[PDB]
Amino acid sequence: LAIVKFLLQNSWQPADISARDSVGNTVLHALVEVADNTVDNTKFVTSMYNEILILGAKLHPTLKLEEITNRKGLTPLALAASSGKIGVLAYILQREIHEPECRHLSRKFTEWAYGPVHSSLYDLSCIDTCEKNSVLEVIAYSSSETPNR
Amino acid sequence: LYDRRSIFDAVAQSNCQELESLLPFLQRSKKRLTDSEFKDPETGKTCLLKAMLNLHNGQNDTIALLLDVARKTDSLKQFVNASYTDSYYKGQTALHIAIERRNMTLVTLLVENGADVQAAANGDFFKKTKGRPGFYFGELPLSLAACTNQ
Repeated sequence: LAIVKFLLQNSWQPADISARDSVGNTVLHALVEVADNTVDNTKFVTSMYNEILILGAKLHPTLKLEEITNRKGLTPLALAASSGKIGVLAYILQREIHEPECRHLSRKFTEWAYGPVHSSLYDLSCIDTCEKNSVLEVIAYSSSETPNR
Repeated sequence: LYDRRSIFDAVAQSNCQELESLLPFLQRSKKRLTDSEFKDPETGKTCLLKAMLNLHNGQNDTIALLLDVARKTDSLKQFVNASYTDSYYKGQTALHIAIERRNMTLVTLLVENGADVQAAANGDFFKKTKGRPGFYFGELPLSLAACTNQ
């Protein structure tokens, strides 16, 4: 983390937080690629992901990071789902962050609660992404020539 | 002068100053903090109730001032006991909210300025989920206070 910060925050050359590697992957794409579905793996990727977004929104608020497609046309989410990186998939869809500038970043919000009670709201990009893919649609097909999918 | 909007905004930010000139206003116009015009026409929410929703650290002294004003006109009892009228929160009083929020201090305060302890909060928000939901304890402050383990 500290070096992620120093890269993006330093006086000498701040890192371009949205750059793409040879495959089209950004840091969010690479993180999805580096997941291996173990509990401690999810945990570290999940919050480093979180961290990147918090830094994106702090430093460069205009940038819609999670919408950036890798060579194959995949958002980080859609990659996650194409490669059965489930814990992270669940993390990306689930997460809601409350902070100044928080709303643009957050996937979902809880509208109201009663002494008992709770409500959860979901965005939801996967359902509405007709044009290229729907989290469901990649999931939906689904050939599942793998147990994990 | 004060309209409904003016006070509700004051309450939202726990401002006890913009309500300096409050008491003397409805002394001139002899208006009551409980008038039709000082409630949301579809829910029946009052400033005290707005104050109950606009808590910061389980605190608001717009409440203490608001009550104080209601006794000086003795709107006092019906003020502290006004209830929601929309199908959702129907029959909810400020005392219900204080408990829902687990706030002894505000329970204490409301009971001392004469909150009706038998007031039944009976709207759909206080019965089993449509799902709406939710959530039922039924109705009466004691019942609430127990069902929420308090």
